[PDB]
Amino acid sequence: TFVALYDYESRTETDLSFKKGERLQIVNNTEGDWWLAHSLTTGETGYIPSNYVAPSD
Amino acid sequence: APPLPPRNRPRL
Repeated sequence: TFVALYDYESRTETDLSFKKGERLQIVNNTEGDWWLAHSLTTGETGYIPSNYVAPSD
Repeated sequence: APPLPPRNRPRL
């Protein structure tokens, strides 16, 4: 899983907003710098900037 | 915070 290093506020409807420390499952990472992520904390799914998150445990 | 990356290539 991944963890957010920064908060992120969605800039389009299909982005995923998240908070620093939130645990994310990366569900698609082959389309570019923006990855499709599923929040394990909120259950929501949307695109995220890959440089705002890092591998977790 | 880091610069946001450009949006992905849209698929057709």
